[PDB]
Amino acid sequence: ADIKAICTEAGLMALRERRMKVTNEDFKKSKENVLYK
Amino acid sequence: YDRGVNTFSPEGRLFQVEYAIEAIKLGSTAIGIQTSEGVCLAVEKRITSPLMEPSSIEKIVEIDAHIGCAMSGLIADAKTLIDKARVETQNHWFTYNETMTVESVTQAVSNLALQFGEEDADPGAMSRPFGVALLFGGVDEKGPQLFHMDPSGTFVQCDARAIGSASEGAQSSLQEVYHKSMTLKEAIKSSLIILKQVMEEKLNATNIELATVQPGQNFHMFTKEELEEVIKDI
Amino acid sequence: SRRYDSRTTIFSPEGRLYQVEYAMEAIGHAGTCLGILANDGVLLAAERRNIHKLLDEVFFSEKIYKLNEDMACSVAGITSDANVLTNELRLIAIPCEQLVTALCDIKQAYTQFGGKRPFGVSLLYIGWGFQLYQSDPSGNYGGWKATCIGNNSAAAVSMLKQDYKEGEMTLKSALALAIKVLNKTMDVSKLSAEKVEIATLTRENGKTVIRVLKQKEVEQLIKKHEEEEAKAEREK
Amino acid sequence: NQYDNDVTVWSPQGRIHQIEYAMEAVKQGSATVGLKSKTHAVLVALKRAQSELAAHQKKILHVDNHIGISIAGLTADARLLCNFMRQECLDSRFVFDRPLPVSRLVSLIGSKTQIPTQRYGRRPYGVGLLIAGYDDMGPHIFQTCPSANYFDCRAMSIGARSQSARTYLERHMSEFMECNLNELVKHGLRALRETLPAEQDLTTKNVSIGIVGKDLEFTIYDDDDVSPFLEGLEERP
Amino acid sequence: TGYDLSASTFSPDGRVFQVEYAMKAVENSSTAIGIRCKDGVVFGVEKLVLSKLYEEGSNKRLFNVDRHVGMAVAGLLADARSLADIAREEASNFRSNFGYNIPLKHLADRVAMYVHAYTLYSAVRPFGCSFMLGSYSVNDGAQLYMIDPSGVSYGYWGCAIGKARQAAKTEIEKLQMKEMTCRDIVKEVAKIIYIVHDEVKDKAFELELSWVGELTNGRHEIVPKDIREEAEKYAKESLK
Amino acid sequence: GYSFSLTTFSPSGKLVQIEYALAAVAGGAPSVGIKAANGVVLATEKKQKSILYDERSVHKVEPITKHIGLVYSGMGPDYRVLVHRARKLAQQYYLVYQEPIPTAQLVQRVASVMQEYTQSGGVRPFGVSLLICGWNEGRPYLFQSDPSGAYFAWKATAMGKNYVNGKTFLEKRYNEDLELEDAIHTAILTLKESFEGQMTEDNIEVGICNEAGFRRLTPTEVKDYLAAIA
Amino acid sequence: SYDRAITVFSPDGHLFQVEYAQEAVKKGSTAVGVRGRDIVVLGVEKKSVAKLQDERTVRKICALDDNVCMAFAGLTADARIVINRARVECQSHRLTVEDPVTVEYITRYIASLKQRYTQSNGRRPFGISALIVGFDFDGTPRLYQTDPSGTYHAWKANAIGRGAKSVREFLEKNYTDEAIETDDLTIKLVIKALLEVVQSGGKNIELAVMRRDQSLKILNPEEIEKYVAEIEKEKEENE
Amino acid sequence: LHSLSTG
Amino acid sequence: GSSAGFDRHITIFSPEGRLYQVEYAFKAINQGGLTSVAVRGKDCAVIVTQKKVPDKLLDSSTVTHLFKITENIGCVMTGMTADSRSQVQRARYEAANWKYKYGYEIPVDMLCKRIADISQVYTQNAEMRPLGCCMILIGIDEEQGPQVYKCDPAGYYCGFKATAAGVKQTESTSFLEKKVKKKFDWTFEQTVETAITCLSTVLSIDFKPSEIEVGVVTVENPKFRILTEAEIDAHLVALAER
Repeated sequence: ADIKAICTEAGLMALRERRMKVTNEDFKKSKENVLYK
Repeated sequence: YDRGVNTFSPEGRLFQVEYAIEAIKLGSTAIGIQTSEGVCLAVEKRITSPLMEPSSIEKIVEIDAHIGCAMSGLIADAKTLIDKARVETQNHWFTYNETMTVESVTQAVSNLALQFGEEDADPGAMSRPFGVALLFGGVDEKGPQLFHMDPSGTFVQCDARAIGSASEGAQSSLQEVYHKSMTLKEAIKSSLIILKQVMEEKLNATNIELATVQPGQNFHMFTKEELEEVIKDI
Repeated sequence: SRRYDSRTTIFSPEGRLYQVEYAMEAIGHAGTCLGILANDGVLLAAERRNIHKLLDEVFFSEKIYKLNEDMACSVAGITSDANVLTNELRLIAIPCEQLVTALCDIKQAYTQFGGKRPFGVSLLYIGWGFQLYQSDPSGNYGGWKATCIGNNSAAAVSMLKQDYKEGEMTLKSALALAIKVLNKTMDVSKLSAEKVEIATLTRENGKTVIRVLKQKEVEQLIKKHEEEEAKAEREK
Repeated sequence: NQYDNDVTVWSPQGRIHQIEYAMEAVKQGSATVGLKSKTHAVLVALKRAQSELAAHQKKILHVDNHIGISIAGLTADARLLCNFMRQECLDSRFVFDRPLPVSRLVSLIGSKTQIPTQRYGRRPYGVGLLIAGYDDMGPHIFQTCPSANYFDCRAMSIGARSQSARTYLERHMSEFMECNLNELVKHGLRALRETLPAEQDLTTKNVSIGIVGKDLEFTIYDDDDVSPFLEGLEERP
Repeated sequence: TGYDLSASTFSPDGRVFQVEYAMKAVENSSTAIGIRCKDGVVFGVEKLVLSKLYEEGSNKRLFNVDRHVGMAVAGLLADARSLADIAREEASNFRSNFGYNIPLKHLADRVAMYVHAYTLYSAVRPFGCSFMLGSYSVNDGAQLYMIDPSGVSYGYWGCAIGKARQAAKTEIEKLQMKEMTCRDIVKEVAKIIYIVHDEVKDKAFELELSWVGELTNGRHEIVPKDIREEAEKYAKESLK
Repeated sequence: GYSFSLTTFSPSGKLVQIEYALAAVAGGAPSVGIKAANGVVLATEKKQKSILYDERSVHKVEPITKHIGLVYSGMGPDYRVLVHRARKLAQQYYLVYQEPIPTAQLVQRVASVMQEYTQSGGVRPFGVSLLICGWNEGRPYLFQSDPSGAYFAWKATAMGKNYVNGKTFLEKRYNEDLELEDAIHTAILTLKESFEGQMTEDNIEVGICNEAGFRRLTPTEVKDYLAAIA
Repeated sequence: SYDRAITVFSPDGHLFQVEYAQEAVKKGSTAVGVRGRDIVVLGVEKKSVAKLQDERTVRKICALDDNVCMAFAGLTADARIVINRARVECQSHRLTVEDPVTVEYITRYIASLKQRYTQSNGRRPFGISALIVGFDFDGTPRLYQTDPSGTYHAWKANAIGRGAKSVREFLEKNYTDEAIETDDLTIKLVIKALLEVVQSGGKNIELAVMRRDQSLKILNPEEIEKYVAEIEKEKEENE
Repeated sequence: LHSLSTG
Repeated sequence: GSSAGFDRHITIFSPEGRLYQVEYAFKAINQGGLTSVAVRGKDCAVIVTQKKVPDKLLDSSTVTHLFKITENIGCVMTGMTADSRSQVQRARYEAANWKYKYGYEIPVDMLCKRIADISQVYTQNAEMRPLGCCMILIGIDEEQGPQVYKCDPAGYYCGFKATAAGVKQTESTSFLEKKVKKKFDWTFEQTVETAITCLSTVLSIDFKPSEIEVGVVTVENPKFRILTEAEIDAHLVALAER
């Protein structure tokens, strides 16, 4: 579930920047989003 | 839980004592036979892996030069009883210059059982009964003698007693094959036969322990060659 | 008696010690505490939760205590249990690992027998070479280069894992890292000096110096960090 | 089921259920009968064997030169009580150079067995005793209960199916005083027979007889020595 | 409900239910009465025989806690004997320390406090016996106190403890105890014990009689067998 | 006595019994401690439910040494026990060092005792919060020790019933330049805000610590300070 | 003093606290011990290796004496107490008998202490299982395993922890006289058994050996990497 | 101490 | 009235911060069914309590809730009789220990301070229950004069101009508050009559000189004495004639 949430949130960050290619920065923000806070 | 260790059931049973008695049925099968030629103790090692060294599975213990013990159930619990037997013995020798009676050793070990409690107890007092059953076998003024002890502290002399997981079937076979006037070799062979038909594994000179206490001679643990000599028949 | 006994020092059916886990949960709600090791010193940066405007400032430090002439410690969890553990730490005190081992032996003994609740306190030890240690209520301790306990400890540990260049740090770089991590862990977007507590242990003239940074120095560190972050923003 | 888990919990009916549960342990034990005459006090115990390849559990224990007991219930608790009573009898000899009176010994054991019945975490002694002794007051038969309450009985019987023996003792209690030792032992054996099933019978293996008298030390008779007492009595109807 | 499992727990109505259950244990036993007359105190006990096998004198509910004090118990006989030994040791300590026989008021106040010590903690249970201490001396006079499982010691002229306590008290109230002597009070105690006895219910009782008064020089002794039999005959005749 | 802890960690990592002791504290009579530039003032609502109670028989503000005093909010008997403990610890410190115990040291020892009662077997935490005022090194000291055994250094604080609004009042009415008399005025105002009815010289108790030491104000001085209010 | 029977018999006849301690052991890191001809090897899976963790302090292999060392699995804090008690008794036995302790003796003391903690009032059982290797005074290598119950056994090779079952299954198949001909082959067998459970590889293996008339030697990460490279090379030629 | 308790 | 766990079975805090066991101990005071009233005057203190003798079999000389703790200090107990005797014995022991250790008679305030300190432990430790009794001590002090101190199961204690305990504690407290509001330093006879009138009016009994016990302490003779039935009858007749 954590991995799927990481992927979904990284895709959401890519969507925020109007991108179709998910970058490593998107996944980095995803980890601090779903796992923390 | 809510119940204490020293609690009586409505039927008059000490709850923890019965629960410790139920622990023996998970232990390995031991068979002791008393005959005019001596006392034969046998036990199954129940090896759980080829890597485990059989020689480290010590389930028949030299209590003294004239007394041995075979334990079944929680072997770790039996260490305290064995140590008390081996210390209580040589204390009779220290004060009276004589070896203890097998009955006296068994009684001294029995007094340890039921010496457990929660409140109003010494800091070194135990918290639960000893979940082990002991088979003392020795030679004294009364000749060879075999005594059975259970976690309730009830020790009783037995002509041929089987404890452990297969206590029921092994006891039935002992009743079928035991007669009072038989040799020690016959006793050893019969005990090995009864063990072989109740082991989960196949009987060999490595997964069983055999010991004998004969009049005149001392306590003797059977070696691999001696075990193979009697196993080669059955 | 048996009815009212909660049986703190027992095993759960899964093999866990529920009281120890609950004490760790309690520490998870405590103030954020950071420990960073460098080549010339160690530092402890604890988030100050006693930030009320009417709280008098008389103590040398709030969560950072001095155990001996060579060691300092910081606590996260129940503050009174922390006081008990620190007093026992001073009584026991010596090499850092030996002191941590003794205190952890006491903490473990509290989780094995006695029936009392465990000490719901996690400790970060800094001492002199330079070494940083972390101890849990279970009595399980471990050495670290950079570590965090308390609130948002996981995020701080991840940030250190990503940013802590092993071996190549002085005290200045370690302090900058401490401010950078504490900025993200704490919810305050500014992180004023009055809500943090930094103490550095360094070897000077063959003696151990444990000094809590003055509020002016902490403000300077925060200003430098925010200026560096603004410089990074200049790139975007 | 909330008032029975401890010995310090009074049930709303004014009863301590743990004490009654300990008392049931005596009823689980094998039957034994203790009866006295003008000059003798004898105990007849029906030993039980767990299996036919095991010896019959001893029930009669020698406590002192003039006092001997028959146990029913937990054998380890019986051994503890017997050790306590042996120590008390020995201390009486060491102090006053006189035998401990049976009435004055049963009082000590009833006071000792009462302490566990009032303290938290303790349990009553799961053993019932039939004490036969002789002193200057004559023969004595006492019955000691796990409830720490003891009775000075003309002829008592405790254990499994012991009430049939109680009925026999009540029927023939009138002739216990004037009968000699052999008739007293035969009365005890006949009372013990009532506790057996129809097909079972008194044998040397499962009968133990403890006798104390005016000029006779307390002696325990077993399989070989029980035959001079067993052969006299006739087969029951 | 859990409010009665320990003596250290108060009920929401402020009552210790363990003590009350111990009192019910006393109320389940046979009736023992005691009457303080002009020149002494007389104790009578309706000691039932549960079987014919018990000898004449077994389960003696009349104790001698001192040479001048007698104790009549009702309830758990094991707890009764424990409290009798406690009172015996209290009197022995009083004699060994102060040098004279313990006054009945002080013995009652001490044994009652020992009893009360068992009504506060969950580590022990309240005593399940209630007992009357009776004594006589030329100086203090005839005294009779009753102590219940709670530890309440009260002086009495005529008291009764057991399952027929109320009927025994009703019969006792008819007596002019403050004027008559022990030799009549024994007969009246026998009459009351026989009256309150229930033959259709638990039957075959034995009358245990004792007294302490000036006719015994302030010594508690069992009533002599001749006087006891005369009182028994009078009690049997009073029943018509 | 029981040997097992009666205070344990809840699954949410909370010492629940300590929170309940704090709830008992928050139901006690209001208490206000204000640290002025030249001293400390401890005020409390010593209001009785009837005139039959002797107001001067028992005092909520009690001295510990010649320079240290306590005022509680919570349960009276627990505060009396902690008062005896604090006095005994002060005597031990004086006997060892031949010097009156510093306020901070006494607060630390008392808080250690209160913590011991949160971990020891068969006991409940003290249901009191202690406001401790003292004078050391020519400087005033005010501390608050909660049931958990945690001590805080307060410039001005309020405990007991309506303590949150008392704290908010103290934020808007306290400055570090306050004098002792103005501190007494502010403490009396803080009590008055949470007070119901009228404050007489007998239904409140005020004590002050300065260079001269700690002393509980007599009812006449409280009467003058109260007439200053109106 | 707290006197409560923590370990009591279940109605089934089991000591449930002992079983829970064994479960806590089963939640520990995999420790593998192999008794060779002239060497005894102990390899412990390092669970997770954080780059900020001082690997010196977190060590599951500790030398009880100059000739005895053990690797545990279970609660680290309990294991520390057991190791300290064993070291103190090793020094006491050396003082008394004037001889280094045998592996049997220290194993028996550790097991007896564990059993005492499974049968004492107010004490929960130790939640650690130990693999104690060493050399006797006659040069015989010895490997022993103790469990929280207090029962110990001698093993040719054994494994404890979460991956204990699979690693023991592998060792039952690949422990042969040929596989322990040399020290290198014994260490390779240990590393293979650990690689059966360890996922990343040689990074999560802390391996320490002990040779006859020598002290415990901790293998550096480069040595373990070289051994893993050797095993990987040997894998190809067998395909 | 005594004076403090008594007053 | 929330609960969580064993907060109603042992002296531990409830969710709202209440010790229910202590409150139940307070309710235990009314189990005896007796009410005691103590009144303090200008130079005397008086304790009065109803004595109930249900049957003539009871020796009325022994039914006394008035206990002489010391020569100069008396007390009246309300609640469980056994706990009352325990508290009385403990108070006597503490008074004797104070006299031995310090050389002078124990002050009345300090006696109940020590007793309340003893009873506070019962409300903190869970292995014992609080005593279900209330002590009212009266005594003449060297300087403060008459002193009356109620002393409750919780370890609370306070001085009183006039207090009451038992079933009718609140009604008697209201009556005594109304009497005190008139602000009269009553003489000895006035204090005795006020206490007797309080008990009688609250209970509506119209006492006889066999249904109440009166114990007084006065400055002229600072000793505790229990009034005889004739002395009580004198006050009863004086009250009746007015």
